[PDB]
Amino acid sequence: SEEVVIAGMSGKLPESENLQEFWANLIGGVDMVTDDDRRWKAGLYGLPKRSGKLKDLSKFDASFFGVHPKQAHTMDPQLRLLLEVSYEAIVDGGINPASLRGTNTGVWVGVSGSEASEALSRDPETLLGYSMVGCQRAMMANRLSFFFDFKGPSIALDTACSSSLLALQNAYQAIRSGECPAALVGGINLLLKPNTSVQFMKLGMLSPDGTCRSFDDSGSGYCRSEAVVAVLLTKKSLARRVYATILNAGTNTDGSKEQGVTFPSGEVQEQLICSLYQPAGLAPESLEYIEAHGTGTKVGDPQELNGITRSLCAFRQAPLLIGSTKSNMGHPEPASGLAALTKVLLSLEHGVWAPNLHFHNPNPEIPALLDGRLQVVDRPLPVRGGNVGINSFGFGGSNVHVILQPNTRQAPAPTAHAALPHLLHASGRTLEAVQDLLEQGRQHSQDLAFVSMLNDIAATPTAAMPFRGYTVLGVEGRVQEVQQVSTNKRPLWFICSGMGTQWRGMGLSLMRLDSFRESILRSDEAVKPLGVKVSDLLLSTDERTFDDIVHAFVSLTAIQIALIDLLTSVGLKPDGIIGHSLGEVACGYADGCLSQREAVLAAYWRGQCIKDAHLPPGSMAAVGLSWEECKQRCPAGVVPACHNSEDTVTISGPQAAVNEFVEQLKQEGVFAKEVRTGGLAFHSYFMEGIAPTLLQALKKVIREPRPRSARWLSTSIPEAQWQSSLARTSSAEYNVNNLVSPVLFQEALWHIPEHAVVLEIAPHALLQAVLKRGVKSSCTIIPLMKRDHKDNLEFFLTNLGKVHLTGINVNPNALFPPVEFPAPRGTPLISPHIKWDHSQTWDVPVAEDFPN
Amino acid sequence: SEEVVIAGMSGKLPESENLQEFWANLIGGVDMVTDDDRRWKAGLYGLPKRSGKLKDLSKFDASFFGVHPKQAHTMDPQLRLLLEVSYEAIVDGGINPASLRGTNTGVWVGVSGSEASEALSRDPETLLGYSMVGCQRAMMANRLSFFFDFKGPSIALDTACSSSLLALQNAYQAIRSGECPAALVGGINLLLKPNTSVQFMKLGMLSPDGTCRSFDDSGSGYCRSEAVVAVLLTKKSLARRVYATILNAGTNTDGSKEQGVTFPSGEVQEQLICSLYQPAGLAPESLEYIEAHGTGTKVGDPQELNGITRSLCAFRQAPLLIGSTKSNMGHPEPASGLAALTKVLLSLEHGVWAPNLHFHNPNPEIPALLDGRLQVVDRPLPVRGGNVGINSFGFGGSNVHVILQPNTRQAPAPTAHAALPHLLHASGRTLEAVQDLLEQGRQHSQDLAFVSMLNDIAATPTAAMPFRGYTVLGVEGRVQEVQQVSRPLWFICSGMGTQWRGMGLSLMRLDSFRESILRSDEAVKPLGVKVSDLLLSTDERTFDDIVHAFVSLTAIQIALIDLLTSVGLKPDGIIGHSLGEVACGYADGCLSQREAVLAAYWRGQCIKDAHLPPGSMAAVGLSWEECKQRCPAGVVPACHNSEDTVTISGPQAAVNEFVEQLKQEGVFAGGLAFHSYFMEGIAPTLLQALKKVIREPRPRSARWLSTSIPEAQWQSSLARTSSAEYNVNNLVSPVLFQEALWHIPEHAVVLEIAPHALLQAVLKRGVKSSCTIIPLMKRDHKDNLEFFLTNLGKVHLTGINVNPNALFPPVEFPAPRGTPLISPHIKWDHSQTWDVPVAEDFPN
Repeated sequence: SEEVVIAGMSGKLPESENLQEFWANLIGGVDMVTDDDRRWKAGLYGLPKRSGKLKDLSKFDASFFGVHPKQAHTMDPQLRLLLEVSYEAIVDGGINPASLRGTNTGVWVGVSGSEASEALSRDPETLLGYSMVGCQRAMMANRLSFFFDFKGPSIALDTACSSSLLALQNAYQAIRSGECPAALVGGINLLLKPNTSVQFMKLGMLSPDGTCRSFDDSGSGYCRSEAVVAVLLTKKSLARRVYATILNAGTNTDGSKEQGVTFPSGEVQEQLICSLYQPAGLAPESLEYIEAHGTGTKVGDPQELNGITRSLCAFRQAPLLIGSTKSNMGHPEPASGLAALTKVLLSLEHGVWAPNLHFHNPNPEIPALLDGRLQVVDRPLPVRGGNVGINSFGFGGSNVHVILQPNTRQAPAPTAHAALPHLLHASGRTLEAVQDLLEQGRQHSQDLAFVSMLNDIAATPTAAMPFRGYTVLGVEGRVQEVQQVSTNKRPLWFICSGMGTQWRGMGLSLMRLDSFRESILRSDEAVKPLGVKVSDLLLSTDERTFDDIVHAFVSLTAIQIALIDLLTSVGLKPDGIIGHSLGEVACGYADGCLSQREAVLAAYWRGQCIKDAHLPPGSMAAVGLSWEECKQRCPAGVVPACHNSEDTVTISGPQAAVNEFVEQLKQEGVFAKEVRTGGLAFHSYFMEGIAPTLLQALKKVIREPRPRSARWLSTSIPEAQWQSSLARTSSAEYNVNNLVSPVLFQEALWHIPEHAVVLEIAPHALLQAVLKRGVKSSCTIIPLMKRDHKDNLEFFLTNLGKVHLTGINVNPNALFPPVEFPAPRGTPLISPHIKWDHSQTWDVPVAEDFPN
Repeated sequence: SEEVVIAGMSGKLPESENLQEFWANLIGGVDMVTDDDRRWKAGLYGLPKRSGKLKDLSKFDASFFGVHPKQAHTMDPQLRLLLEVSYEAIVDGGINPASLRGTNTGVWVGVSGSEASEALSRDPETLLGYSMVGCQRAMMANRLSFFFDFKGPSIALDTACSSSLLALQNAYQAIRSGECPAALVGGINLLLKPNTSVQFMKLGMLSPDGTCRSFDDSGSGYCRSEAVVAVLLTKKSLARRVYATILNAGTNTDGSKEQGVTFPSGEVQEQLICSLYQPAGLAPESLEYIEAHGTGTKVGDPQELNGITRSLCAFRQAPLLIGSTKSNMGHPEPASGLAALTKVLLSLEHGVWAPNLHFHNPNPEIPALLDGRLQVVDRPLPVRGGNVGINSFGFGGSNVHVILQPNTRQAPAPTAHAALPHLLHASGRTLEAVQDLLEQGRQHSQDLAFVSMLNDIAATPTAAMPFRGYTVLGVEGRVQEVQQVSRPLWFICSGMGTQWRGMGLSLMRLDSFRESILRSDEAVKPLGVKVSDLLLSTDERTFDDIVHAFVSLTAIQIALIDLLTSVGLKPDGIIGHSLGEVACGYADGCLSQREAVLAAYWRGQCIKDAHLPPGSMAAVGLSWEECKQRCPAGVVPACHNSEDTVTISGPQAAVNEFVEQLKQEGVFAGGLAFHSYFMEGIAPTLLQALKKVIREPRPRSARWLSTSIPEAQWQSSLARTSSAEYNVNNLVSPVLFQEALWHIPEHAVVLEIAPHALLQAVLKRGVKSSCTIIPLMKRDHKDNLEFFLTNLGKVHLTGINVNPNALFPPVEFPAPRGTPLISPHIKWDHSQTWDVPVAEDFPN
């Protein structure tokens, strides 16, 4: 008792480079069996000219999989292709492979041949030991387990034609029982060695026409085909996409039979099917369609379909639809079951059954074809609803049957939170890969499940996926950016900005996000008793509301908090924090020293204690000279107040010297403008008359001071006394000290390391210009809001995408209400849009590499 | 929740044609790795000269397995050997494979190579399609499922070196969960293609010295070896033998590793082990011994043993014994786990751990070897008791661990009545096969569990096993007979003249016989007599009384029929001589035991009450026809025994004097004259008593041929049932015996059911020479239990199955530990010689 779902799929089939191409051929009625000379001179040794073949075996993004070129040239192309296809299958489910690393996830691979092994070991003189590691059959599973870090069972298995569906069944049992949370299941077959086809020809199993005429009177054997298919199974609770739910599955074996080991026993096949329906409480009446093995042999077709008649049709009012993918693409031997499973799920996802080919006259030995109890799908029929069965029977008697319940979940009805703009990330091996995924997102921008899944798979280690991109969906522009990434560790720095960042109706754009709004309404609970509401202050576009120092300090800090809350919701944890002036309050919230209440109220009283105080009329001007040069050329009573950069220093004093010894600068052509402080001289001795009343209110607010982490660098206290006990905590004392001490900003920026990402946390990104000058060129400086930007939600999103571009992972899904998985039916496939770096070309065995 | 046991095993190992030879080499410290040119010129391509190799690959009893010679020459020798070894493994468990036919028994085979496939498909012109059916890897399992008719899962699997122990673990899970009642589990590896060794050499996995120096500082890689091993798993309730109980088992995979895919992760191996002990309520303290993978590589040995140290030694007071079969015989790759499992179970069964070879200086990177937390078994150590662990780790990271609880029934399995002599059957492909099994029985004659198991496996269809044999155990003789077989079964119930003093006192030792006699007592206790008292009495005239004789003969004839039935013998034809026709009715299903015993009573009591004149009978040597003429008056032909022998009946007033007019011319020759006129005065009073006894007459089957009623009136309504009327008619009518024997077909087996086999001489003359006539008791034979047994063996010799185990109290399985192995004594017809791929069949 644990629910098992088919979550993701991918594959390569005859004439079909991915499952989109496979579908196109299926529903299009294209015969994928061909007669060219791809593997060997068609007709050689009197073999059928027709076989189902893959378009290509020579491509493999070796460096992504950690495989050096010498090892790649000696890998079974089965395995090279299965690595890609496996990755494609996992992400198709909307699951980041990283989230399964180290889990007890299993791998089962159905595989019957190792022809590359034979070829690559033919010459003792020149063969490589690596050939074993890349060709021994166990490695078809073990190398997958090695790459993905799956620590559950890792098993290669052969039951001939039933191998891959057996593999599925084994995986299903492992998940059901609780052994495994998930399973990668594979099926592979290649036609490299002609001698192999000769063996089957001499047994009389191959049709001369190279065609599986499933169910037709003129069936005379099967068509050999290739396939590489992979499917991700998970338990229901882990799944995002859900193609179908596995209701039951089992295997039996024909046993002893008078007629020989390769004569299939319809009677035992019947026993298997019977044992999985009524005994498990599942009615044959619930089936809509059964995918038969259907190899088109004189003997097997009647054994199978008659067994189906006795086990299923006999317990039914309605005709049972029946098909076989082998009619479309031939028989890929152990991969038959997964190949067929692919057709079934593709059919279900598009709402229409892909038809059989080659069905002209029913086999007269099969009563149910003649009386309509079985109805062959020879035209595209719509999917009316119901369960689906699948048979795979190996030529040594090993039988498998699985029962699927299709996922029929419909999409939600759209709501107001769906209409907001959304952010979409991608990563990739090539810029094409990223563009292709972003394009696919633009096109299905309203499918919210699809966008969630694509964001989840975008958070990938940067050495693996060196191109990244983002797009903002649901906005007038075409907002998109894509670039190559530095393999560097990129550390994350929060910068909380000070005064001068206020504006009319700031953050009203971001109240559409629930996490932002809830942070503002929580900031309201702190300052309601004191007669003010931050939401009312934001809403008010009375244009002088933020001239009041209390209105500004409280609103800036409450927003800085809401942004921090967003950044956190999205998974951004800072490596360093730095505050400028009033920013040191928000910094405390970011660091874990201050609760939201403590920070908002520290902002209130910091402003209210200035409002109530008689300080002498003072003013500040930024001036164009160094910190050191400001010591000398200042008069008395004017002091260096903010060390912004080595060019820009704010000074503070009374007008009694500030205006007149600003002109002794600006007559010598030096930069210098007054700043709108609301009439005060901050970060100077002049504020020291606030200390007693502020220190009292803040001791009633910051109950028990908590330590400041190493991550938080003070700008109030110079580096030499970071060890001091004033510095140790964010106390009432630290805060008061900030307000009277200078702002030692460039001093903290000297400590930001190479290749860092720096986020300016503030309702307008005032300090961008300073940060660029003040921190290393190798760093990337990112704003988060602009003043009077038409849409700040868009601006925030675009910049949050810019963080994804650096290499740092970001989950924008958390900004919006959670999507209810399982995803609805018909959510677009992801596997076909996964693009690899296929610039290299690897060796492939040829017919001449085998004996003759 | 379902208990899983290892029930049976067999195999072929380097230098070891069966597990007896393997054990001999193990405990004897023989290095089974060799350097001859068996597979390829030793040294070729710079390969090690040493590899572990099987003695032979060319033998396969093809016709037993239904394989035509063209298919056999193109079978992977892996599969040919695994078919034999699998059969050997199933019967080693004391299980007749027939009893698993049609069950949902599973097959899992660990296998990594199909070098025969490459060889046999090298030439398109001349290759056979059969090569696929005999070499594709799925067939290593599917052909087993096909031969044994196992309808559970049939899976061939590859995880490289861990494949066979993985296979065991998969089978274990299937039985545990209820999917399968039993599982055949296999492991196979051959060294046919040199190129394969070259690949391993270039990876740096093979030691140049061709030696697995498990745990030793001088380890430099592994020795490639061959093996073909098979083990039968069952749920506890099906098992006869129980080597061990699987307490837990699991697999994990190393996953990602900086050092590469073939660097083993001790840390992940440790995680596997940890997950199977404390979490399942099993203490590392309970382990006695751990069978390490132990391939003797610079890297792997420390990873493994250190992982063992952290997961197990750390939770222990005592040192943990450790070994590796690879030191003894090299590394047989996917078959490593089952090969090692074999050593462990053999050690447990002989009470001593086979030591490692090649262990001289501990690897210094393995702290626990230096501080004694791990103790390598480098000398034979006694088995002190405790659980056993087994590691098998494949070179691609796939790890398996199993925990075993050895069977601790040391004492024999409880039963009644062990001191009695016992009967042992065997069947075989050759006379050697039969002799070998019988010899093994003589030698362990007191091991009752062993004898039960060997009898169970002896019931095999005669076309499959054309030689048969038996031996009687626990008797002064050397009673043993063996022959080839090409047969319908006839019961003959005999009449009067078979009585004797203390008859059937020998057979009262058998519970089924005694219970039949005590049930015959319940019928005639109300009438004042006890059959058991009459038998016990060796007052030597007790059976002169007609009631005492009739009741005792018939009660015994019934007890014998009961024995024959308990043993599985159902008759194809039945024939009675005179009073025998009562017993015949019981055998046919017409008469209950009560009805038959009481019909015997009143038949005798009604004659006793009529008080008749002295009459007598003599068998004479002249035909039925000749008896009409040369008889006087008052003497008549009474019993047509053969065309030479006819019994006559009359008064002595002519019988003695007109017997001498014969026996002066050299002619062959309870006081009454039966089957004549003299008895016709009993008809009314007997017919009345028998109508009170046979309530509702039941029909006589076609199988029962009348001797009272001639063939022309078998259709009659007197003949239709065993009525009061049929019985009375028998007593007055002649006995048309030769007339019924004419109907016994060619090649029939004929059992004379009677307390003395009086009619043997007649039956030989009277039925075809092609038939086999068997007695069951003799008069005053020293031991009739012995005599019965010997003759019951003679029936097994004919081709007809017989389960003598039912004659004795049931053996309580599981069998005790140390019950001898059966697998090594199964011998095949290896007169043929099949092709084997050679080095020259592969590219160079």
